[PDB]
Amino acid sequence: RLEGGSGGDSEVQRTMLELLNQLDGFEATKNIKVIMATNRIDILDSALLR
Amino acid sequence: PLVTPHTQCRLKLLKLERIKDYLLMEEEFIRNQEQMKPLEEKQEEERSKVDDLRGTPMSVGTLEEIIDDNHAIVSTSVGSEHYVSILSFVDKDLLEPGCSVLLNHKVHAVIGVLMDDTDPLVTVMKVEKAPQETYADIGGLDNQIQEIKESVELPLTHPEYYEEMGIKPPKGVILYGPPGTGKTLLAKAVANQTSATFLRVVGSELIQKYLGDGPKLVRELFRVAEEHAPSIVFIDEIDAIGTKRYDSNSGGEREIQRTMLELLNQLDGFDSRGDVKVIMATNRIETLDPALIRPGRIDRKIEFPLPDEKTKKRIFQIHTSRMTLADDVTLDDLIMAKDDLSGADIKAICTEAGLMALRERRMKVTNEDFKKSKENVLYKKQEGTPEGLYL
Amino acid sequence: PIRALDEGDIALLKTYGQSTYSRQIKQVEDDIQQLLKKINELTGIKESDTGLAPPALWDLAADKQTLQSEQPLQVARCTKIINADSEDPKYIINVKQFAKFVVDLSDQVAPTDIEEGMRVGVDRNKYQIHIPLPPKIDPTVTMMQVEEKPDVTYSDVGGCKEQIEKLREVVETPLLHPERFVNLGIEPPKGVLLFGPPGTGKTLCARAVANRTDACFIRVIGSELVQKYVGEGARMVRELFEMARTKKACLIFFDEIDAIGGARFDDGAGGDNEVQRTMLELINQLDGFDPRGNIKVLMATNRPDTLDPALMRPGRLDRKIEFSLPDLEGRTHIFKIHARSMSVERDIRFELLARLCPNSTGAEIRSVCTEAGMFAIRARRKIATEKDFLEAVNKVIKSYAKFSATPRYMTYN
Amino acid sequence: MEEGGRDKAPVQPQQSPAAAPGGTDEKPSGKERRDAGDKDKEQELSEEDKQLQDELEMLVERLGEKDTSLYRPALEELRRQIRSSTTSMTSVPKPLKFLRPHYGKLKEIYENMAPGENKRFAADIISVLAMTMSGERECLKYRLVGSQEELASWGHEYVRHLAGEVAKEWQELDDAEKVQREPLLTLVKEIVPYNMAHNAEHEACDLLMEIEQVDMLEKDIDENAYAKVCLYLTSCVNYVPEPENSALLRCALGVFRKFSRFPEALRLALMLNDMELVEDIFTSCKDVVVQKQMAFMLGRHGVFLELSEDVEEYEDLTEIMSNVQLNSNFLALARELDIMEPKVPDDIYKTHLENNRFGGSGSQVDSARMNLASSFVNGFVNAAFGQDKLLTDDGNKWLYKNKDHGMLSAAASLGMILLWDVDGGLTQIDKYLYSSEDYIKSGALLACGIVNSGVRNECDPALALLSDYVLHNSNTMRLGSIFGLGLAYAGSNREDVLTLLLPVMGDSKSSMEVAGVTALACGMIAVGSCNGDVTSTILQTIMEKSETELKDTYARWLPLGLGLNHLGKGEAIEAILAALEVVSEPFRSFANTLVDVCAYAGSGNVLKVQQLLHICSEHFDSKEKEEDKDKKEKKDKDKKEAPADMGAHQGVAVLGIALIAMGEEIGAEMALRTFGHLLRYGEPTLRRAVPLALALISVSNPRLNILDTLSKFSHDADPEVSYNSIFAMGMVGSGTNNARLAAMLRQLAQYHAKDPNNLFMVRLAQGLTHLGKGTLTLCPYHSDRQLMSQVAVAGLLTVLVSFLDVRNIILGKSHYVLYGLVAAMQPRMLVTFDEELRPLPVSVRVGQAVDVVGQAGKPKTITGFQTHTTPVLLAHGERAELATEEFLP
Amino acid sequence: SYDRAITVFSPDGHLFQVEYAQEAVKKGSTAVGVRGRDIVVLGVEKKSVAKLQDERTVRKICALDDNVCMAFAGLTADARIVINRARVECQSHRLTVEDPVTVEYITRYIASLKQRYTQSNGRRPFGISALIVGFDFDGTPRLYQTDPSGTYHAWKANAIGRGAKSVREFLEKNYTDEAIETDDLTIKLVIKALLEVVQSGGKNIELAVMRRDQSLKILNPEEIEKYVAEIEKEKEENE
Ligand SMILES: Nc1ncnc2c1ncn2[C@@H]1O[C@H](COP(=O)(O)OP(=O)(O)OP(=O)(O)O)[C@@H](O)[C@H]1O
Ligand SMILES: Nc1ncnc2c1ncn2[C@@H]1O[C@H](COP(=O)(O)OP(=O)(O)OP(=O)(O)O)[C@@H](O)[C@H]1O
Ligand SMILES: [Mg+2]
Ligand SMILES: [Mg+2]
Repeated sequence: RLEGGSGGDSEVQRTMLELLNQLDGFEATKNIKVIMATNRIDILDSALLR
Repeated sequence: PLVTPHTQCRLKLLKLERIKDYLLMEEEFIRNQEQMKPLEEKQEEERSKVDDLRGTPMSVGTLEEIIDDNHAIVSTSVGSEHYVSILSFVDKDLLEPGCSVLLNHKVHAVIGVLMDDTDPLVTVMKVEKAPQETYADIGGLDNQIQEIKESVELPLTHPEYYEEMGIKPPKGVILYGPPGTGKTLLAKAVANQTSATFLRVVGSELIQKYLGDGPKLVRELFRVAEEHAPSIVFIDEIDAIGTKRYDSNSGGEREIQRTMLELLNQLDGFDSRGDVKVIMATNRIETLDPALIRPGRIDRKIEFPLPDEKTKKRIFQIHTSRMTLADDVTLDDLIMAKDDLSGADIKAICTEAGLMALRERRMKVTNEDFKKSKENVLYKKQEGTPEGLYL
Repeated sequence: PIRALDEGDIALLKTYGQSTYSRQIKQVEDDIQQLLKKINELTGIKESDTGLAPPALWDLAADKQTLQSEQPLQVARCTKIINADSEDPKYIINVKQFAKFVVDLSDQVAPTDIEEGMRVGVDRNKYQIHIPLPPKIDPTVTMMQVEEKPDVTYSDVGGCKEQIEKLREVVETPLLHPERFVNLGIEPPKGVLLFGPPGTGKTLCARAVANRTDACFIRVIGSELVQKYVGEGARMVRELFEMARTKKACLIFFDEIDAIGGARFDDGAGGDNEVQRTMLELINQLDGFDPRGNIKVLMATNRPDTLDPALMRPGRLDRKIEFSLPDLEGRTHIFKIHARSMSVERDIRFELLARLCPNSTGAEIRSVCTEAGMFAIRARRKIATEKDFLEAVNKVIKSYAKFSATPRYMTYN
Repeated sequence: MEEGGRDKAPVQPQQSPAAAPGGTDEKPSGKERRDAGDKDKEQELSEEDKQLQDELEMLVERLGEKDTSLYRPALEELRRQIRSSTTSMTSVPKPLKFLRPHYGKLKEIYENMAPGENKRFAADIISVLAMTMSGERECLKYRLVGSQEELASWGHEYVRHLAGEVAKEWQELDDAEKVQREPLLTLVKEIVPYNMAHNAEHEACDLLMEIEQVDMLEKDIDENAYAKVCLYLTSCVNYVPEPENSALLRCALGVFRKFSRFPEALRLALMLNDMELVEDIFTSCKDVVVQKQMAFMLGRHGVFLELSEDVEEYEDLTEIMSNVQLNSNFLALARELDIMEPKVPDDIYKTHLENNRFGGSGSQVDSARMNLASSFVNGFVNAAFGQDKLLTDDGNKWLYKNKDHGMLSAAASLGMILLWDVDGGLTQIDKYLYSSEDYIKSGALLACGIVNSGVRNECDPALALLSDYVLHNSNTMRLGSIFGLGLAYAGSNREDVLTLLLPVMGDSKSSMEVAGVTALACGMIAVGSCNGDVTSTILQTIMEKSETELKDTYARWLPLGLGLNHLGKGEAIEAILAALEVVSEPFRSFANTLVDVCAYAGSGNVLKVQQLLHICSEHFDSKEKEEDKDKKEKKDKDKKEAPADMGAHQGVAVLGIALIAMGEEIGAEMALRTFGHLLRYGEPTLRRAVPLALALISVSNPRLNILDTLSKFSHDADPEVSYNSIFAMGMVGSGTNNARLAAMLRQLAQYHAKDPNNLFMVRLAQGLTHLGKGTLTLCPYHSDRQLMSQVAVAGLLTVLVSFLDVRNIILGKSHYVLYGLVAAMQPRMLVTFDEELRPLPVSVRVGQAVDVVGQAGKPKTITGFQTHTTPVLLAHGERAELATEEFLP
Repeated sequence: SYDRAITVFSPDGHLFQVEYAQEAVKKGSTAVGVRGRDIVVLGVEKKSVAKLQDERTVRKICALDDNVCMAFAGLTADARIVINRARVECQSHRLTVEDPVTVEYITRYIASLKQRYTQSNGRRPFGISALIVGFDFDGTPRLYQTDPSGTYHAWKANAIGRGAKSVREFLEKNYTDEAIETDDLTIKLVIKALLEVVQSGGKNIELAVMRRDQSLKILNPEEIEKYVAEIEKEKEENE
């Protein structure tokens, strides 16, 4: 999540917040498991790394 | 919600069988209700010909104007407008230009009027189930539990205190702080113990692409909440709905920015609000639009800081409720030695230590599980910040 | 060297520890949740009954007259007429969605009242004119004519003794004394913008003049101007600036005109194109040929920097009333407004409270007045003390405005 | 998958028991010593409960199951030691050797011979060895034996002491929450002979502990909240001697064996009343044991404390009878003039002030029946010493103006003005008595029974109202004289004035409403004996009701005193008594459902609740027995108000959906009186569900049915914010919902919520859950409202002064002997703690903090601190004694 | 927004770069100090030796002159310049004026040297705060303190560092108006005050006292362990 202005991107974050919430929103899902695989560990956001 | 032994005791075997007794009897009584009905008259001839008077493929129309000589004007979906009559049994008292009606095909005549007319995107956001446990579930946040109760529960249960001073209760509440602290729990516990209805909004939910479809769904959102109960609306992750309202060079940026500017209007703009409460939550607060932070819109700002060495004990106590705990452990070993970690960290420690017992063929959980678990969970946050300059 | 699963060792787990009540308590919870379902589909009592009248009045109609109003009654449509020709009908009629026909008049018409541009009832088979119609009125401006008084008196807009004085000149005074402007030889301005910090009192001045207007007042919802179809929003502008000319001296209040157009650019070849067509149509019915006469326009915004210089020109928006923060005499009057109708101690002073709110708005002052009574419900009281307000100032302002300057304060005493 | 290389135990205990048939015969040492080497090592690999996976116990039986089938039976020459090595080693894996039909064969290894002292190799292990397996024996094997053959073989004989030492072992090893596993063991074993199990477990608990009694003690009463008829009959009398024999907490006798008074034997609690008179040491626990014995659950105890110690130890009796009653009057005299209340508020009527500008003008309402409700601006607010000289001038004019039934009503309101009074209550009546009218004296002298109600001292057992009764040749002198004295002596079960007022039933003077309230007057007195009352009522019932097929003045009043004379016992002999006594036509068999379920006040007897539905469910019933399905639903209202909220959520779930949804005459006429009977606390679930069917008046019916549901929608006491509903419905209720019929009613509903500020306990739950009837005084009113025509003439006897058992309110007073202490009490939302970590935090709402006479509220177990020890009974009960001790520095 | 300069003001009149220097003080180890009847005392916490270094070069308590002490916070680099400069001034004062240096005179030098060091651009201010304790000015015990803004100020009991708000609130309910005589009682007050350390290991306290006539007396971890024992002796009265 970068700043506002004409920098960063909003729409990349707009999609990311839905990934941040369909597995951790008001309704907790069951029997659905996710696997994420990438390098560059320190530059993905500290809200889905929790 | 009274399963209060919380363990394999015969009481919970006795209590749930009582619940089995009443629901089976409620089944069998309504089973006898549709059984022993010897009443048949089927309309007393009135509605039965009426159900044959109207066409069987009932269609949907839209009023434009009202020519009240029992011969009005309507509009179809394409805009084909027809000088139709009013085939009867409709009171001309709840039909307004904009209210959708029911039509025929052979003569297109007005038979009924369509009610409630909700677009099926807002009815998805209507919660029917109380998901989790009550305020006794979370592990001690009582200074800020008493804050949100002053604005949601207490004005609805007992509004006799406020008339003695003429003070309206606060409306808007922001939940903000570091992630993993308890923001989503505090909404679910309110939605559990309540009496009014409940609406959830997941962030980028009111965002579409048809340039007017964005702000139009926001009007219908507060319309449904106003027409129903004196209820509350929970809109979560409002960091994707506001950032300081700057003007720039992208054209899709504006239909983003315009929808988020009329939410400002519906909230605390023109004359009235009704009994609608709004609860909002982010992780970051400084990157928001200052037009939303002002009072009149939001009257409570609530910090959720990372825990202490005292209420953290309550976190470990609750998440180790129904697990076989060996007597060798001390809860204050991991609490006092390390002083940095969230409440969502503690749930991961309790699940990982339980996996370590099956990993080495055990049921009970000792200190050596928590020694390996407190390592394995915490190695996802970087090494440090600066060297010994300060002293 | 760590592996601890084999199918025989699975059968160790689910027999050790409460083998008596494990499934005995579980399937009771399982089939009752099945029974939560099986009650619901056994009820099935949804009952969306609508359309029907009370079944004690329509009995006369649905005996024979409803059957008498199926086959003789007509499903005729309404249209518009372009023109006519002499000695004959030769009527040229459009639909704007269907085709354009050239048809005949029927027998039940008088051939005089078939004037041009008239809505007329048209047959479905041979498309003959049967019934002429009254003209169409616009359906959504009727929705936004307010017809309702919001109850705010000018005695609640304290701290603004001069901003109301500027706003009294434009709106109220030509509508009640249209003499001294002519009898000296001046003309009143016709457009006033309101700009400043949020929560300062923009909506209050608009809400209070809707009380004391004695005139036509139109609230305009801003995002109704933005539509899905091309050119539809520009047509909504026109119907607003036609009916205002019909009656005399109607007031039009826009609000947050930042949304309906702030800047005209094109570098990436596209973007907010349809918004500009509605916004430029607003301009040409504001100034241009055919000046409007007695139509007064009020606008209000929070971000006045990002607006188009085509709207910044006087002749469209003439008076720039701005709202600032009340110095001290304003705020001491504001506390006496928002705390007169509450149970307080009858000996407290308010000037000490107006000190401790240096850079504050009228919304923030009212939040202190509401919060101080909330401390009285934290304790068990029914009147407010002095320390109730003093803790409320620290709760509202000092909990968010400063955290380094209060403990480490020793640079200033 | 790192198998192999270290599989010692899947090889050598795979081979040596496989070589056990190879070494049973022709190897006398290898049969024995390899068995003992197998036995101790398999015993050792199970005692740590930190390796559930045992390297033998699910490794050997893959061949060892077929081995043991050929080793234990087929040996056939089993020695005295080799059976103690086989069965000790092979009865261990048999819950996991065998699948779910193990339940018939936990014996084909074990009960060949149980080797010695099986806990000798099962002591330190909790349940993995045999203690879960022991519960598997007592679940299925003992129950099929002890279904009809309790007195039987080794499956009972050794199994008794086997279950004895196992039940000792639950409180031996760790003393964890497996204390409660002992009632899990004692009740599954011999369900109906629980006492035969419990008698050994009583004496074992007496020598078990004196600190680990109390959580098992509350475990019993939580299991005693609902059971079968016989289980609630058994485990409640097992509950009695544990604070009598093991400990001497013993101040939980009087009310918590009023638990056990009506089920087991009425004399048994009287023997426990004798056990009260045994443990007379010293005064403080004795004081509060007998505080409840007068006006908290029953009276009638003033005959057993005038024995040989009449100085101070037996002179508490009259102090209990009327002096602490008058000290409770000193609450409403001293303390409640201090907190809120001057003599006349009189302004809930004045709270209807803003209505006169709501829609133009006012002063349009001139209905004469509103003046009935005008008496309750004076009537309801003046309870607990609202004494009024010349503030009754609104009464004094309207008494001498019109409205003969309101002349009786305004005279009956004077008894509510001076309630719980004996000192000068008759002197207030006498100046307003001598008007020489029928209606004035019959309302005033009925109100004289209301003044001395709950006193039961010498005021007028036959002095005033018996002389009022023998004046009869006429109207309500005949009626209103028998009602007040039976109201005053409702707490007593005296036989004499019952036989004075039995020739009221035996007169056969055919005033029908007099004989109907005669059943109600005698019904309030007795709940037990005197079967001649049942004889006297049914004689005139067979004389009168057989020669008619008409109104419920027969039906709402005459079988009700029968049910009040047989209230509260689930023996189902009283149904065999009453229903076979009035075997008759179905309009007299309306009374079948009355005495059936009036004996069924509260328990879990769900088998009755299905016959409370399935016989007369709907049938659509074209206007013949529609009263009976209402009264069958009337008896669904009780047996729901005390399982303590377990069935209350189920009651509001069923009766919200089933009747008011898919009903007819059952739902849309009568089925809202559940909510007027279930609770009087108020909560917005049902408080908002009733205006779903009230704002929709559904005016097509005789709408006073739905407006009866308006009336006792405000049958919730403890004043609230509910004024928003009633005043706004009173605004639409002036013009519409016409004021000719219910202008009395809406303001009856308006003025009843704020009855006084205080004294709202009318809800039949004392201490924690016991009844304290109570029921005999309320239940006539909800039986009375069926349906119409008693809003004008006959129900005005009832609707004012039906329920008059309000016991006081608040648990604030201290009574340490001089009555000077206040407290530091700490009020909270009630307990949830059932079994959690020791010690358990009792409540959760720490915010409220008072010292003295503050309120009760809906769920409040108010505790105290500052080391005053609060030692009295440790439950509560609003006359705590509060000694003083601080030996903890 | 606008800070990035020590010469500019805020629109509400602030110097944020001066205020940010006080934020660097809160990263330091806490050090407390009280004055008494005759014996002044100051103690520091958070030693935290790292198994492989000599501990005589990490010292936080130094003496400027023969009868004045020093305890500081902040960062170690900027303290070394202020200490080495103040040793010159408290020695050059004695040369120009033959008296010994009062405890009040040396604190005005440190504050005024930090004063002019804040005014000119391109001069990063000192991010340290100091405690000056000395019973030097004619038998009178005194203790002052400093601030990165350059304001010398006098307290009677002081706490700084990471966690000063708890200790300063602790001493207000603990510093009796009864003067703590029998000076081991006054030393036990500091050990009770330093008992609320960030971890309270017990062996991480370096108390240094001064009996107003002798030189500095650095306490050993055997005498300080005896005072930690009697603090647990008074704690036995809770049961
Ligand atoms: N105070 C607490 N007591 C008990 N459990 C907690 C507490 N705080 C967090 N948890 C745990 O954290 C989880 C809830 O996450 P939380 O509500 O913190 O999400 P969030 O604050 O919305 O996070 P984000 O802001 O990243 O979306 C629950 O599973 C719960 O077990
Ligand atoms: N000068 C004032 N005197 C009294 N009350 C005030 C004043 N200014 C603001 N308030 C109070 O603050 C509340 C919010 O003000 P309002 O929303 O009208 O400000 P605004 O400038 O219209 O906000 P925005 O710029 O976001 O539209 C009002 O309800 C009013 O009670
Ligand atoms: Mg969240
Ligand atoms: Mg505004």
